Amino acid sequence: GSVYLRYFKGLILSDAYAPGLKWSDELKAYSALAFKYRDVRKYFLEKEIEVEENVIDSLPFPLIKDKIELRDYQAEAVKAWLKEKRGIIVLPTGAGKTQVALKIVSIMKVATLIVVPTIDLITQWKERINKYLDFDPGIIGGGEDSLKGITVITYDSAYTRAEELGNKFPLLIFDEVHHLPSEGYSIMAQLFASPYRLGLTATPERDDGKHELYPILVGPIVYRKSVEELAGKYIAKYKIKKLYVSLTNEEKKRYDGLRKKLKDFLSSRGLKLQNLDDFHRLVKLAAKDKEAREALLAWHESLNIAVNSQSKIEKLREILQEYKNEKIIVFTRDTQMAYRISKTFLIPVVTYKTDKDEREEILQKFRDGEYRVIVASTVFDEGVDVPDATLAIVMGGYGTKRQFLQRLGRILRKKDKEALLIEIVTKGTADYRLS
Amino acid sequence: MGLPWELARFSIVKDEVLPHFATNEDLDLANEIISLFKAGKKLGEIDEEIEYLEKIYDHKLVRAFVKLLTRLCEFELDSPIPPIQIRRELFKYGPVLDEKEREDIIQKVSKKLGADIMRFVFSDLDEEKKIIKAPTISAEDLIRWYNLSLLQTLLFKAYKLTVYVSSNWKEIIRRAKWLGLMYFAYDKPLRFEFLGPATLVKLTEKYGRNLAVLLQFIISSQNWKIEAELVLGKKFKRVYKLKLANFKELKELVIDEKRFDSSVEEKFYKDFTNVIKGWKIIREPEPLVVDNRVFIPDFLVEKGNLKVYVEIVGFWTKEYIKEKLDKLKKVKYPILILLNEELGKEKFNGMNVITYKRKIDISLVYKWLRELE
DNA sequence: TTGACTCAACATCCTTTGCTACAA
DNA sequence: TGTAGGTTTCCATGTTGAGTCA
Ligand SMILES: [Cl-]
Ligand SMILES: [Cl-]
Ligand SMILES: [Cl-]
Ligand SMILES: [Cl-]
Ligand SMILES: [Cl-]
Ligand SMILES: [Cl-]
Ligand SMILES: [Cl-]
Ligand SMILES: [Cl-]
Ligand SMILES: [Cl-]
Ligand SMILES: [Mg+2]
Ligand SMILES: [Mg+2]
Ligand SMILES: [Mg+2]
Ligand SMILES: [Mg+2]
Ligand SMILES: [Mg+2]
Ligand SMILES: [Mg+2]
Ligand SMILES: [Mg+2]
Ligand SMILES: [Mg+2]
Ligand SMILES: [Mg+2]
Ligand SMILES: [Mg+2]
Ligand SMILES: [Mg+2]
Ligand SMILES: [Mg+2]
Ligand SMILES: [Mg+2]
Ligand SMILES: [Mg+2]
Ligand SMILES: [Mg+2]
Repeated sequence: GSVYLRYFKGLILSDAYAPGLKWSDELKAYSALAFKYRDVRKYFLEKEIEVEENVIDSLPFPLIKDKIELRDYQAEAVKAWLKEKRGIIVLPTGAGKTQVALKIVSIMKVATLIVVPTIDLITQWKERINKYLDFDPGIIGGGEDSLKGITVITYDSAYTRAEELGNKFPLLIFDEVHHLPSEGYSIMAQLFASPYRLGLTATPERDDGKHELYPILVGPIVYRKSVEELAGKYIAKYKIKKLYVSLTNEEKKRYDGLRKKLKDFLSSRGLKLQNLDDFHRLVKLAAKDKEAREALLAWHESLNIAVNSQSKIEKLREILQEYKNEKIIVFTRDTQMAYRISKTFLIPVVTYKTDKDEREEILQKFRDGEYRVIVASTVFDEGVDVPDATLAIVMGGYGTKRQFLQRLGRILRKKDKEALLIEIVTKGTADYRLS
Repeated sequence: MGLPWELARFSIVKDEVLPHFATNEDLDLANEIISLFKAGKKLGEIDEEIEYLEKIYDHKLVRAFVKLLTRLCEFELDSPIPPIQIRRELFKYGPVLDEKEREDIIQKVSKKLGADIMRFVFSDLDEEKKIIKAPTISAEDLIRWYNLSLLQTLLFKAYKLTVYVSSNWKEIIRRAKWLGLMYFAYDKPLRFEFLGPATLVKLTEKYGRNLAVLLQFIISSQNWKIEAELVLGKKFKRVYKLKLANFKELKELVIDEKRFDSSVEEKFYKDFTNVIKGWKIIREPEPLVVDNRVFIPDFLVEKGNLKVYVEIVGFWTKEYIKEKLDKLKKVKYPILILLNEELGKEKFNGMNVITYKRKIDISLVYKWLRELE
């Protein structure tokens, strides 16, 4: 009957046996991970056993002003989340997801930690809290380590400082929540005890397959606006179009001679990878065997020849002949083809290899209009708040992952223009385009 | 210094770690790895030319060699003086779509400042860095330093480093005292059990590096029996053992003569000695042994019939101080502890421990000595 | 406050186009 | 998929936050 709920460095502990716990002698009480509070409390409040909770240690929530003129689908998302205050909202990149999260925390009026992947999103969330909420949130992670009121943090800093901050912030926000079900970030989410949890994303579907853990970690998808469908009060009409390039007859010789090594290696030793999800058995053999890694790196170089083929450059020139008054962002698979394009067509590159100031400066001049055409190596998938364009070219498929198409083909957030996207692929090879 | 975890090459035999070092049969490889790095050569030419060796020899070892030797070289930015502004003034001329127009643009640029900027476009990045001088080094020193770095990478994941003494006793405990290390002195075989980096929440880097300094000191000795209890695993962590002794195949290079000169200890010494003459001080009293468990305080302070053993602490956790007080609860001396602000600040058992920030406040020490007059 | 440099975590890495057509 | 098994992932390349020195 009488039972006491307590917290300790990422764990919840009590006396009565609740579903999801386990006996522990070091703690002399039934212990489990903290994220079960929002459930186990509801298991005792329904059993009418008058349990006292001593886990919520929220810091004093400062009074905040609401200045968000939210739209209608945003209000529907707010309602669908407010039902049980535990879920995920799927809205394409640039649909005002940050404003939705801010309105929700404004209604909640309870202390909150917003966990974001990059320093760029830290700055964006800080500026939008200063604008739409008129408050300076605690900036932990990166330069500063300030922890006040409503706070924002990186996933990395939230994991390294997890038990230090688990008993705080009754509400959690996960912008781009598809980064949470990783190895360490899953542990990070499990150590926290926030009963109220909201995840934000544009593309929730992971080719990884670990995207099942959402209801365990933050809750189910409570409202997802149909992706790439509502185009009236969103970005213009999507106009995906593919271009198939005849691969070079000179390159084709080496390509076939290079995939023959892998084909004959897999046929001669069995262990067929055709329609085999486990590509890991072959690398486990590759770490110790010589020809295993030889044929595997040969396969990798053959795929490289396929995606970064020079014949595609010809059609690039063609497209740049056609479009001369639209903002063009050309994507590629690797730094190699990015810099090849930069040297051939005189276009600034943006990779991880380019420094921070140079990256931000090319972004500044791209917004200004001084640079019309830019080339980048997949680095602009994130929510960096990169200025949109109209024409968006893709030269590196980077696999059929939803991120490098949805989260990449969602950096076009303008209106009253054509705004088409082109996928330049060679027909000879993999061209494993998203389904 | 150590190497990255994806180059740590080791095996497990019945819950016992065995690091795969480099024998003499591999010197040949090492030779080429030094003969590939010529003066005025770029890193791209290097890695591209060693893809053939990775198909023949162990790729992890080849990466280790090239990584270390690049850590030793002296690099040049590039020969053109404007490494970045080239693209500043050159990309402003729109996307070029004809070869004649591109050559016109490159000639206009080669007129605007004057240079061979057709090859010097993208400098200031890894692959295009050149070599000013080839660093002088032999193959045997290289394999010795690889082996030492591999061992340090292994020990970087350890939970406790037990070191067995051979002849020298006081030298290594003084080193541990002025390296901030967390130690327990036991006398069943007369060993020191140092807490490993895995006992820190987020402080592990400085402590592991200082522990590595003490390690490279231990390697120059008569014998060095060490039994490091390691914690390995990226998904789940299992505990293993790593025994090693008398492995005289390591580097006898610079010892970093002055890493920590114990300014806090001498400051406390000259502060205690010249502020009151009622309490005594001892430089380093003989360690108090209690049931094979050795307690090594830093100073003894006795004024008649009241003797206290004061000990200053560097790196520290809550568990460490709790365990040290629990052990010293049977030392028959009031134990005084001086904590540095290097973890979550605590005040439990205030009658045994005091904290400071940069130096020791002799006023607090005297107030505490007057609390037990 | 910088700017180096690293380094751990996290990501992708997979089967082949052909007789039903729309353009959303 | 489950009435058994012992164990560090990691052939590549890409990104970035974090944390160390001088
Ligand atoms: Cl109103
Ligand atoms: Cl303000
Ligand atoms: Cl969806
Ligand atoms: Cl639907
Ligand atoms: Cl490994
Ligand atoms: Cl052995
Ligand atoms: Cl071997
Ligand atoms: Cl000419
Ligand atoms: Cl006196
Ligand atoms: Mg107004
Ligand atoms: Mg308006
Ligand atoms: Mg679509
Ligand atoms: Mg052709
Ligand atoms: Mg397979
Ligand atoms: Mg700057
Ligand atoms: Mg031998
Ligand atoms: Mg010889
Ligand atoms: Mg001419
Ligand atoms: Mg010799
Ligand atoms: Mg005591
Ligand atoms: Mg300090
Ligand atoms: Mg990290
Ligand atoms: Mg992985
Ligand atoms: Mg700091």
